[PDB]
Amino acid sequence: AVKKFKPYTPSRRFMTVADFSEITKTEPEKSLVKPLKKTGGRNNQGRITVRFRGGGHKRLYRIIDFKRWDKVGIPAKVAAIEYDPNRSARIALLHYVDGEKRYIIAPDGLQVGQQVVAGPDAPIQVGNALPLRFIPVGTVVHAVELEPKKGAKLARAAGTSAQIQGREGDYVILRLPSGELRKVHGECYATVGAVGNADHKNIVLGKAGRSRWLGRRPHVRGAAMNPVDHPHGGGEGRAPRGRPPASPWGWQTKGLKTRKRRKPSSRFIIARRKK
Amino acid sequence: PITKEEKQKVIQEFARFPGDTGSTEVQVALLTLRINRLSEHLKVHKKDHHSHRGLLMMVGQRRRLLRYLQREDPERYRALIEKLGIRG
RNA sequence: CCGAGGGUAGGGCCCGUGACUGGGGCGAAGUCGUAACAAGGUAGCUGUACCGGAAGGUGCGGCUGGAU
RNA sequence: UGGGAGAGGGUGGUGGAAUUCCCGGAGUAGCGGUGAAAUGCGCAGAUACCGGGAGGAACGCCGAUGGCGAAGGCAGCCACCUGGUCCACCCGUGACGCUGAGGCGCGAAAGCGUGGGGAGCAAACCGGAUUAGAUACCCGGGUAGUCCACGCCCUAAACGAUGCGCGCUAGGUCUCUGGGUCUCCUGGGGGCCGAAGCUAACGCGUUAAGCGCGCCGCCUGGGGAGUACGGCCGCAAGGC
RNA sequence: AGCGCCGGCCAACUCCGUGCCAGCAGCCGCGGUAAUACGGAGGGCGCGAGCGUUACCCGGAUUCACUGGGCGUAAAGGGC
RNA sequence: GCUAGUUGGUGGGGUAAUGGCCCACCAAGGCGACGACGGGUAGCCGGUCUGAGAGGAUGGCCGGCCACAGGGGCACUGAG
RNA sequence: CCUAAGGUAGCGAAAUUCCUUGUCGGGUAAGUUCCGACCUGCACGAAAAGCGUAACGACCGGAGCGCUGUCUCGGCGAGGG
RNA sequence: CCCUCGCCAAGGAACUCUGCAAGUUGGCCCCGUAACUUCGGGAGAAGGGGUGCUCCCUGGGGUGAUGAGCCCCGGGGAGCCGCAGUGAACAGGCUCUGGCGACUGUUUACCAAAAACACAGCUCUCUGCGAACUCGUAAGAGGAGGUAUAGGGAGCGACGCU
RNA sequence: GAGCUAGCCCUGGCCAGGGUGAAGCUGGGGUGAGACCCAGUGGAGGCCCGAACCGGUGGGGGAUGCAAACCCCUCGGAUGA
Ligand SMILES: [Mg+2]
Ligand SMILES: [Mg+2]
Ligand SMILES: [Mg+2]
Ligand SMILES: [Mg+2]
Ligand SMILES: [Mg+2]
Ligand SMILES: [Mg+2]
Ligand SMILES: [Mg+2]
Ligand SMILES: [Mg+2]
Ligand SMILES: [Mg+2]
Ligand SMILES: [Mg+2]
Ligand SMILES: [Mg+2]
Ligand SMILES: [Mg+2]
Ligand SMILES: [Mg+2]
Ligand SMILES: [Mg+2]
Ligand SMILES: [Mg+2]
Ligand SMILES: [Mg+2]
Ligand SMILES: [Mg+2]
Ligand SMILES: [Mg+2]
Ligand SMILES: [Mg+2]
Ligand SMILES: [Mg+2]
Ligand SMILES: [Mg+2]
Ligand SMILES: [Mg+2]
Ligand SMILES: [Mg+2]
Ligand SMILES: [Mg+2]
Ligand SMILES: [Mg+2]
Ligand SMILES: [Mg+2]
Ligand SMILES: [Mg+2]
Ligand SMILES: [Mg+2]
Ligand SMILES: [Mg+2]
Ligand SMILES: [Mg+2]
Ligand SMILES: [Mg+2]
Ligand SMILES: [Mg+2]
Ligand SMILES: [Mg+2]
Ligand SMILES: [Mg+2]
Ligand SMILES: [Mg+2]
Ligand SMILES: [Mg+2]
Ligand SMILES: [Mg+2]
Ligand SMILES: [Mg+2]
Ligand SMILES: [Mg+2]
Ligand SMILES: [Mg+2]
Ligand SMILES: [Mg+2]
Ligand SMILES: [Mg+2]
Ligand SMILES: [Mg+2]
Ligand SMILES: [Mg+2]
Ligand SMILES: [Mg+2]
Ligand SMILES: [Mg+2]
Ligand SMILES: [Mg+2]
Ligand SMILES: [Mg+2]
Ligand SMILES: [Mg+2]
Ligand SMILES: [Mg+2]
Ligand SMILES: [Mg+2]
Ligand SMILES: [Mg+2]
Ligand SMILES: [Mg+2]
Ligand SMILES: [Mg+2]
Ligand SMILES: [Mg+2]
Ligand SMILES: [Mg+2]
Ligand SMILES: [Mg+2]
Ligand SMILES: [Mg+2]
Ligand SMILES: [Mg+2]
Ligand SMILES: [Mg+2]
Ligand SMILES: [Mg+2]
Ligand SMILES: [Mg+2]
Ligand SMILES: [Mg+2]
Ligand SMILES: [Mg+2]
Ligand SMILES: [Mg+2]
Ligand SMILES: [Mg+2]
Ligand SMILES: [Mg+2]
Ligand SMILES: [Mg+2]
Ligand SMILES: [Mg+2]
Ligand SMILES: [Mg+2]
Ligand SMILES: [Mg+2]
Ligand SMILES: [Mg+2]
Ligand SMILES: [Mg+2]
Ligand SMILES: [Mg+2]
Ligand SMILES: [Mg+2]
Ligand SMILES: [Mg+2]
Ligand SMILES: [Mg+2]
Ligand SMILES: [Mg+2]
Ligand SMILES: [Mg+2]
Ligand SMILES: [Mg+2]
Ligand SMILES: [Mg+2]
Ligand SMILES: [Mg+2]
Ligand SMILES: [Mg+2]
Ligand SMILES: [Mg+2]
Ligand SMILES: [Mg+2]
Ligand SMILES: [Mg+2]
Ligand SMILES: [Mg+2]
Ligand SMILES: [Mg+2]
Ligand SMILES: [Mg+2]
Ligand SMILES: [Mg+2]
Ligand SMILES: [Mg+2]
Ligand SMILES: [Mg+2]
Ligand SMILES: [Mg+2]
Ligand SMILES: [Mg+2]
Ligand SMILES: [Mg+2]
Ligand SMILES: [Mg+2]
Ligand SMILES: [Mg+2]
Ligand SMILES: [Mg+2]
Ligand SMILES: [Mg+2]
Ligand SMILES: [Mg+2]
Ligand SMILES: [Mg+2]
Ligand SMILES: [Mg+2]
Ligand SMILES: [Mg+2]
Ligand SMILES: [Mg+2]
Ligand SMILES: [Mg+2]
Ligand SMILES: [Mg+2]
Ligand SMILES: [Mg+2]
Ligand SMILES: [Mg+2]
Ligand SMILES: [Mg+2]
Ligand SMILES: [Mg+2]
Ligand SMILES: [Mg+2]
Ligand SMILES: [Mg+2]
Ligand SMILES: [Mg+2]
Ligand SMILES: [Mg+2]
Ligand SMILES: [Mg+2]
Ligand SMILES: [Mg+2]
Ligand SMILES: [Mg+2]
Ligand SMILES: [Mg+2]
Ligand SMILES: [Mg+2]
Ligand SMILES: [Mg+2]
Ligand SMILES: [Mg+2]
Ligand SMILES: [Mg+2]
Ligand SMILES: [Mg+2]
Ligand SMILES: [Mg+2]
Ligand SMILES: [Mg+2]
Ligand SMILES: [Mg+2]
Ligand SMILES: [Mg+2]
Ligand SMILES: [Mg+2]
Ligand SMILES: [Mg+2]
Ligand SMILES: [Mg+2]
Ligand SMILES: [Mg+2]
Ligand SMILES: [Mg+2]
Ligand SMILES: [Mg+2]
Ligand SMILES: [Mg+2]
Ligand SMILES: [Mg+2]
Ligand SMILES: [Mg+2]
Ligand SMILES: [Mg+2]
Ligand SMILES: [Mg+2]
Ligand SMILES: [Mg+2]
Ligand SMILES: [Mg+2]
Ligand SMILES: [Mg+2]
Ligand SMILES: [Mg+2]
Ligand SMILES: [Mg+2]
Ligand SMILES: [Mg+2]
Ligand SMILES: [Mg+2]
Ligand SMILES: [Mg+2]
Ligand SMILES: [Mg+2]
Ligand SMILES: [Mg+2]
Ligand SMILES: [Mg+2]
Ligand SMILES: [Mg+2]
Ligand SMILES: [Mg+2]
Ligand SMILES: [Mg+2]
Ligand SMILES: [Mg+2]
Ligand SMILES: [Mg+2]
Ligand SMILES: [Mg+2]
Ligand SMILES: [Mg+2]
Ligand SMILES: [Mg+2]
Ligand SMILES: [Mg+2]
Ligand SMILES: [Mg+2]
Ligand SMILES: [Mg+2]
Ligand SMILES: [Mg+2]
Ligand SMILES: [Mg+2]
Ligand SMILES: [Mg+2]
Ligand SMILES: [Mg+2]
Ligand SMILES: [Mg+2]
Ligand SMILES: [Mg+2]
Ligand SMILES: [Mg+2]
Ligand SMILES: [Mg+2]
Ligand SMILES: [Mg+2]
Ligand SMILES: [Mg+2]
Ligand SMILES: [Mg+2]
Ligand SMILES: [Mg+2]
Ligand SMILES: [Mg+2]
Ligand SMILES: [Mg+2]
Ligand SMILES: [Mg+2]
Ligand SMILES: [Mg+2]
Ligand SMILES: [Mg+2]
Ligand SMILES: [Mg+2]
Ligand SMILES: [Mg+2]
Ligand SMILES: [Mg+2]
Ligand SMILES: [Mg+2]
Ligand SMILES: [Mg+2]
Ligand SMILES: [Mg+2]
Ligand SMILES: [Mg+2]
Ligand SMILES: [Mg+2]
Ligand SMILES: [Mg+2]
Ligand SMILES: [Mg+2]
Ligand SMILES: [Mg+2]
Ligand SMILES: [Mg+2]
Ligand SMILES: [Mg+2]
Ligand SMILES: [Mg+2]
Ligand SMILES: [Mg+2]
Ligand SMILES: [Mg+2]
Ligand SMILES: [Mg+2]
Ligand SMILES: [Mg+2]
Ligand SMILES: [Mg+2]
Ligand SMILES: [Mg+2]
Ligand SMILES: [Mg+2]
Ligand SMILES: [Mg+2]
Ligand SMILES: [Mg+2]
Ligand SMILES: [Mg+2]
Ligand SMILES: [Mg+2]
Ligand SMILES: [Mg+2]
Ligand SMILES: [Mg+2]
Ligand SMILES: [Mg+2]
Ligand SMILES: [Mg+2]
Ligand SMILES: [Mg+2]
Ligand SMILES: [Mg+2]
Ligand SMILES: [Mg+2]
Ligand SMILES: [Mg+2]
Ligand SMILES: [Mg+2]
Ligand SMILES: [Mg+2]
Ligand SMILES: [Mg+2]
Ligand SMILES: [Mg+2]
Ligand SMILES: [Mg+2]
Ligand SMILES: [Mg+2]
Ligand SMILES: [Mg+2]
Ligand SMILES: [Mg+2]
Ligand SMILES: [Mg+2]
Ligand SMILES: [Mg+2]
Ligand SMILES: [Mg+2]
Ligand SMILES: [Mg+2]
Ligand SMILES: [Mg+2]
Ligand SMILES: [Mg+2]
Ligand SMILES: [Mg+2]
Ligand SMILES: [Mg+2]
Ligand SMILES: [Mg+2]
Ligand SMILES: [Mg+2]
Ligand SMILES: [Mg+2]
Ligand SMILES: [Mg+2]
Ligand SMILES: [Mg+2]
Ligand SMILES: [Mg+2]
Ligand SMILES: [Mg+2]
Ligand SMILES: [Mg+2]
Ligand SMILES: [Mg+2]
Ligand SMILES: [Mg+2]
Ligand SMILES: [Mg+2]
Ligand SMILES: [Mg+2]
Ligand SMILES: [Mg+2]
Ligand SMILES: [Mg+2]
Ligand SMILES: [Mg+2]
Ligand SMILES: [Mg+2]
Ligand SMILES: [Mg+2]
Ligand SMILES: [Mg+2]
Ligand SMILES: [Mg+2]
Ligand SMILES: [Mg+2]
Ligand SMILES: [Mg+2]
Ligand SMILES: [Mg+2]
Ligand SMILES: [Mg+2]
Ligand SMILES: [Mg+2]
Ligand SMILES: [Mg+2]
Ligand SMILES: [Mg+2]
Ligand SMILES: [Mg+2]
Ligand SMILES: [Mg+2]
Ligand SMILES: [Mg+2]
Ligand SMILES: [Mg+2]
Ligand SMILES: [Mg+2]
Ligand SMILES: [Mg+2]
Ligand SMILES: [Mg+2]
Ligand SMILES: [Mg+2]
Ligand SMILES: [Mg+2]
Ligand SMILES: [Mg+2]
Ligand SMILES: [Mg+2]
Ligand SMILES: [Mg+2]
Ligand SMILES: [Mg+2]
Ligand SMILES: [Mg+2]
Ligand SMILES: [Mg+2]
Ligand SMILES: [Mg+2]
Ligand SMILES: [Mg+2]
Ligand SMILES: [Mg+2]
Ligand SMILES: [Mg+2]
Ligand SMILES: [Mg+2]
Ligand SMILES: [Mg+2]
Ligand SMILES: [Mg+2]
Ligand SMILES: [Mg+2]
Ligand SMILES: [Mg+2]
Repeated sequence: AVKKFKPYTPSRRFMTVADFSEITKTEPEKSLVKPLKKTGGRNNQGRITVRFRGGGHKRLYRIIDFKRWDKVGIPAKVAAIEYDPNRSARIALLHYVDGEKRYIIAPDGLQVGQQVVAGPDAPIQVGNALPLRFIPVGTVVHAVELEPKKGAKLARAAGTSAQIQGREGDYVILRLPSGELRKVHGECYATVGAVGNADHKNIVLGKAGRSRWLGRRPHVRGAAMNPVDHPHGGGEGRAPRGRPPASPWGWQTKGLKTRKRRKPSSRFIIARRKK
Repeated sequence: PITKEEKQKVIQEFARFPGDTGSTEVQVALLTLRINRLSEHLKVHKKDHHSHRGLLMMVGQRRRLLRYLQREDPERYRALIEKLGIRG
């Protein structure tokens, strides 16, 4: 449930904020944080390589457990659910009966106080992680590894999930958040349930200022530039595109497919995304 | 639903005399019982409009009795709605 | 002090009027088609929506005040 | 108190048939469609056939002149939550009743907002026919929408064109569902035909449109017009 | 001694002129070459120092119905 | 929906006399779907006209009461 | 006749209109500007978005009130030159 | 004659491309405030009244101690003086109505601050992760210790109706 | 050559005073429960007025300058992009 404001400024009229209701603890675990070194979109040569980035709020990185198969059989109690400035999902503090503490991304419906566990023998319940091959066909899942032991790569954003569609030998067939149909190795771990904070996508930033807080600097149109700068630059007065709509670097930007043709994963992708 | 036992307990608690069933206080109390149970139901099932009609009818029914009871004996009225925490 | 009224300012209601514009009623000696009354030649009517020179059409749902 | 029937409502699950699409197989010269056609689809392998998969929507038979609900309306099956209602006992209360301007709630479809979903169907739209023409009817396509959640909209041939309650005034017959002592009787529904009576007639007739009482709503020649203006409501459409 | 009227309502009829023209008209309606309905005439009816017309009020209007009306299909039951 | 002399109180002023009639302070009241407030129209009655009555319409002439005296305010004189 | 198909809703003498100071209406004693209209739109029109829109603007128009050496129309005075 | 400044009879925008410039207004307290509106606003709308000093009476608060003293915030009477009481200095002129841009922001350092750029927001499109894309001969980096509710590119630019 | 300027990164610092008065919370009212209304509390915001500070709107001056961009008056932002 996103929170609205009365129009007591021109911006509060449209601004909405997350309600932060699932959040039970407002300070991160000190042993699980490290500084997030801001880049401003610059690489190691000092060059901008992603435009319009920088100037957002300072953030600490929360170490997230994207393995789980790390501690098979060892149950953990869900100690808290917290805010993570570095991702859209919320995060859940686990207290393992081990005494070890780690974060996972909070699934939809996860309750503080509840217990979760990882392994081939884990119950099929929200927050538990199992290799894909032991998760029942049809169950929706998240934080999916792409290759065994390489860590969760798939369905991590707020509200997302993948669905197990079937099995074929060593592999299982997933419907990814994008609607892409794909084989993923059966030994890949996944966590049952969908990622929480599903209302994330209903947030209305409301004002330019809010984008700046997030480290997103103003984006300037190619049409607003000059020919030195951009294919769309120039023209007296306003100008239509006057050529196929292009990137600053000249490649076409309406439809031109860009995934590499002879890519080895093509053997594993059953059907390209929808919509 | 609401069990035979629970109903008995309410009845005996508001019965004016040993065998008393159907007196005003017993009626109001039985209705007060159903009303509160339905209210809870409707809090979860906001979309059950048809049962809500039932609620209105019960509320209506209790209202008339309490006017009557308060007409007859203000003392038993004040003590009954207090014993049930009803006015508002 | 109050005070007829006068003055400054700002509101409310009503009437007359206005380039132009909307549809309505009547006229009928015209143009276009023929929507309804018969199964009226696509049964009709209907609330809504979208559409068409026009009467009107089609969708969705409803009524019989529908012929066989 | 003890029972009964039921597509009454809400929530969570779950089953099979069929359509479409995708994959594999097999196969060839058409398929589809109509009044007859054409557009369309098809040798870049369609249609028809078999196996696999995905997905949405609706629930065949049962099914009825049937049941339930105040109305709108409600139909695979399971569970939970929940409303109305009928019967028998005649146990308790002791006129606690009827109606009901305002108010409040509900309110088919279409429509709207945010988000999902999208198989089939299908406004708009495109094409083929038909025809004198055919912004239609028919045919081939096709987007909203149709579906889900939440919030709005508040209309209708929202009809029985018949407000609610009570009492009274032949019966015959079919049916649903209770209780008898089970022939049949008696309750409560749903039909049909009819006593008296009503009615302009058509028709109505113990489910009254008969005979009475209570209260509410409403009409006062046709068009102009459910229009204008004002007000109130709505995001808009537009409603009152 | 005059004024209205003489198709029906509504009491009082014929000839000519006109020919959907000129005109009449309260409602229904009259007039297209044999018009009791237009215009004149003769005659008739009704009132008479008045007669007709316009306006308005009540009546006829049980057509706002208390006396004394209605709402299935005529206008009329509120979607519940 | 209306209301700040507004509704009530205390005390004065004023009158022939009651009263917020007027003033000062105190209190927060007064009125409204049995229609306040606002808009429009109107002097009211005995009567008059009509009508079977009920009712409808009307209030000139005569009688009674009210209000006004070019528009508006004001007091003086006086039993008034 | 032609075309791939012939501009829909909305707007329009417009930050777009050549003819042009179009015509009509308003405001003014007088209005090439301004506002409202009309539409034969030289040469609007739907995300180089179309038409609107409360609030906002050291943006650019038009009008009025207040007040003035802006002006009629100029005079005197001060200080720094 | 120039600059900066002060005053001006009567008039009061007749000036001029344009009220340019300069007047007016100006703080606080009180009264009061329209269209329209996204119900926030518009609003300091507009407009108007008060404002110094003296004496008398009085209400609360802070520090004390509950009191004096000190300090703070009031109220009610009666008076005095001047042309004038925010007596000097600092301190909005206002209204009606169009165009454009939703808005706060940003810009041609040094002739353009704007209607231009940006902007929340809308849509198309690419990208299954050793992502796409960018920099680099490469290694390596950014993207991102992110994972389709995410990231890149493009256009449009709140919102309403489309 | 980034001791000017543009962007970003790391770490510090600054923003008088006044105004408006969002959510929430409490109490009251309201209801079957609600929605909601009222009061108090509260102290939000690319909110308002205005110094520092950041600017550079209009005019005037300056124009072999005080100055190779300054001066006066006026004016924008001033808890935020
Ligand atoms: Mg939440
Ligand atoms: Mg809110
Ligand atoms: Mg908001
Ligand atoms: Mg708020
Ligand atoms: Mg705003
Ligand atoms: Mg929040
Ligand atoms: Mg949360
Ligand atoms: Mg912290
Ligand atoms: Mg550390
Ligand atoms: Mg350490
Ligand atoms: Mg890090
Ligand atoms: Mg980093
Ligand atoms: Mg380095
Ligand atoms: Mg380097
Ligand atoms: Mg270098
Ligand atoms: Mg980039
Ligand atoms: Mg960057
Ligand atoms: Mg988070
Ligand atoms: Mg969020
Ligand atoms: Mg958003
Ligand atoms: Mg941030
Ligand atoms: Mg962005
Ligand atoms: Mg941009
Ligand atoms: Mg440019
Ligand atoms: Mg360059
Ligand atoms: Mg070059
Ligand atoms: Mg180029
Ligand atoms: Mg170009
Ligand atoms: Mg160009
Ligand atoms: Mg350009
Ligand atoms: Mg151009
Ligand atoms: Mg340009
Ligand atoms: Mg340009
Ligand atoms: Mg531009
Ligand atoms: Mg273009
Ligand atoms: Mg071009
Ligand atoms: Mg081109
Ligand atoms: Mg490339
Ligand atoms: Mg792979
Ligand atoms: Mg009951
Ligand atoms: Mg009561
Ligand atoms: Mg006066
Ligand atoms: Mg006066
Ligand atoms: Mg005078
Ligand atoms: Mg006309
Ligand atoms: Mg038809
Ligand atoms: Mg026909
Ligand atoms: Mg037909
Ligand atoms: Mg229709
Ligand atoms: Mg049309
Ligand atoms: Mg045409
Ligand atoms: Mg059509
Ligand atoms: Mg139909
Ligand atoms: Mg129906
Ligand atoms: Mg029982
Ligand atoms: Mg095949
Ligand atoms: Mg098959
Ligand atoms: Mg059947
Ligand atoms: Mg039936
Ligand atoms: Mg029934
Ligand atoms: Mg008994
Ligand atoms: Mg007894
Ligand atoms: Mg009602
Ligand atoms: Mg509805
Ligand atoms: Mg619907
Ligand atoms: Mg719909
Ligand atoms: Mg829509
Ligand atoms: Mg929808
Ligand atoms: Mg929309
Ligand atoms: Mg949708
Ligand atoms: Mg589809
Ligand atoms: Mg066609
Ligand atoms: Mg044809
Ligand atoms: Mg033709
Ligand atoms: Mg066709
Ligand atoms: Mg079709
Ligand atoms: Mg089809
Ligand atoms: Mg559409
Ligand atoms: Mg839509
Ligand atoms: Mg639409
Ligand atoms: Mg709904
Ligand atoms: Mg209604
Ligand atoms: Mg029916
Ligand atoms: Mg019925
Ligand atoms: Mg009806
Ligand atoms: Mg009724
Ligand atoms: Mg039986
Ligand atoms: Mg039986
Ligand atoms: Mg029966
Ligand atoms: Mg019968
Ligand atoms: Mg008979
Ligand atoms: Mg009768
Ligand atoms: Mg009988
Ligand atoms: Mg019978
Ligand atoms: Mg019945
Ligand atoms: Mg009848
Ligand atoms: Mg009429
Ligand atoms: Mg209407
Ligand atoms: Mg209508
Ligand atoms: Mg209106
Ligand atoms: Mg109606
Ligand atoms: Mg006569
Ligand atoms: Mg004759
Ligand atoms: Mg007679
Ligand atoms: Mg006769
Ligand atoms: Mg003649
Ligand atoms: Mg005559
Ligand atoms: Mg003849
Ligand atoms: Mg003759
Ligand atoms: Mg005659
Ligand atoms: Mg004659
Ligand atoms: Mg005589
Ligand atoms: Mg009469
Ligand atoms: Mg009468
Ligand atoms: Mg009667
Ligand atoms: Mg009648
Ligand atoms: Mg009746
Ligand atoms: Mg009718
Ligand atoms: Mg009915
Ligand atoms: Mg007294
Ligand atoms: Mg006297
Ligand atoms: Mg008084
Ligand atoms: Mg007083
Ligand atoms: Mg007082
Ligand atoms: Mg009345
Ligand atoms: Mg008058
Ligand atoms: Mg008068
Ligand atoms: Mg009579
Ligand atoms: Mg009179
Ligand atoms: Mg008279
Ligand atoms: Mg008299
Ligand atoms: Mg007078
Ligand atoms: Mg006088
Ligand atoms: Mg006179
Ligand atoms: Mg006089
Ligand atoms: Mg054109
Ligand atoms: Mg078109
Ligand atoms: Mg024009
Ligand atoms: Mg002109
Ligand atoms: Mg224009
Ligand atoms: Mg042009
Ligand atoms: Mg030219
Ligand atoms: Mg021109
Ligand atoms: Mg010109
Ligand atoms: Mg001119
Ligand atoms: Mg003139
Ligand atoms: Mg003129
Ligand atoms: Mg002119
Ligand atoms: Mg001009
Ligand atoms: Mg100009
Ligand atoms: Mg104009
Ligand atoms: Mg022209
Ligand atoms: Mg253009
Ligand atoms: Mg462009
Ligand atoms: Mg443009
Ligand atoms: Mg375009
Ligand atoms: Mg634009
Ligand atoms: Mg415009
Ligand atoms: Mg505007
Ligand atoms: Mg601005
Ligand atoms: Mg500006
Ligand atoms: Mg002036
Ligand atoms: Mg001078
Ligand atoms: Mg001099
Ligand atoms: Mg001097
Ligand atoms: Mg001098
Ligand atoms: Mg000197
Ligand atoms: Mg000198
Ligand atoms: Mg000086
Ligand atoms: Mg002077
Ligand atoms: Mg003077
Ligand atoms: Mg002047
Ligand atoms: Mg003057
Ligand atoms: Mg001049
Ligand atoms: Mg001149
Ligand atoms: Mg000017
Ligand atoms: Mg100026
Ligand atoms: Mg001044
Ligand atoms: Mg000042
Ligand atoms: Mg000034
Ligand atoms: Mg105004
Ligand atoms: Mg304005
Ligand atoms: Mg407002
Ligand atoms: Mg605002
Ligand atoms: Mg002021
Ligand atoms: Mg204003
Ligand atoms: Mg003042
Ligand atoms: Mg004084
Ligand atoms: Mg002083
Ligand atoms: Mg003094
Ligand atoms: Mg101290
Ligand atoms: Mg003290
Ligand atoms: Mg004074
Ligand atoms: Mg002052
Ligand atoms: Mg002075
Ligand atoms: Mg000074
Ligand atoms: Mg001075
Ligand atoms: Mg100021
Ligand atoms: Mg000025
Ligand atoms: Mg204005
Ligand atoms: Mg302006
Ligand atoms: Mg305009
Ligand atoms: Mg203009
Ligand atoms: Mg604009
Ligand atoms: Mg701007
Ligand atoms: Mg701009
Ligand atoms: Mg806008
Ligand atoms: Mg914008
Ligand atoms: Mg716009
Ligand atoms: Mg802006
Ligand atoms: Mg700012
Ligand atoms: Mg600005
Ligand atoms: Mg700006
Ligand atoms: Mg330059
Ligand atoms: Mg510059
Ligand atoms: Mg330079
Ligand atoms: Mg330069
Ligand atoms: Mg330069
Ligand atoms: Mg300059
Ligand atoms: Mg500039
Ligand atoms: Mg500016
Ligand atoms: Mg400049
Ligand atoms: Mg722009
Ligand atoms: Mg720019
Ligand atoms: Mg821009
Ligand atoms: Mg948009
Ligand atoms: Mg969206
Ligand atoms: Mg690469
Ligand atoms: Mg490169
Ligand atoms: Mg390279
Ligand atoms: Mg690397
Ligand atoms: Mg990397
Ligand atoms: Mg990286
Ligand atoms: Mg990294
Ligand atoms: Mg990422
Ligand atoms: Mg822009
Ligand atoms: Mg643009
Ligand atoms: Mg609007
Ligand atoms: Mg630097
Ligand atoms: Mg620097
Ligand atoms: Mg720091
Ligand atoms: Mg700092
Ligand atoms: Mg300092
Ligand atoms: Mg500051
Ligand atoms: Mg401040
Ligand atoms: Mg401060
Ligand atoms: Mg402050
Ligand atoms: Mg406050
Ligand atoms: Mg709080
Ligand atoms: Mg509050
Ligand atoms: Mg504040
Ligand atoms: Mg405060
Ligand atoms: Mg600010
Ligand atoms: Mg501020
Ligand atoms: Mg400010
Ligand atoms: Mg700076
Ligand atoms: Mg500086
Ligand atoms: Mg500077
Ligand atoms: Mg600058
Ligand atoms: Mg300057
Ligand atoms: Mg100036
Ligand atoms: Mg300057
Ligand atoms: Mg000067
Ligand atoms: Mg200069
Ligand atoms: Mg100069
Ligand atoms: Mg220079
Ligand atoms: Mg300076
Ligand atoms: Mg200066
Ligand atoms: Mg200033
Ligand atoms: Mg300043
Ligand atoms: Mg300012
Ligand atoms: Mg500002
Ligand atoms: Mg400021
Ligand atoms: Mg400040
Ligand atoms: Mg700011
Ligand atoms: Mg900051």
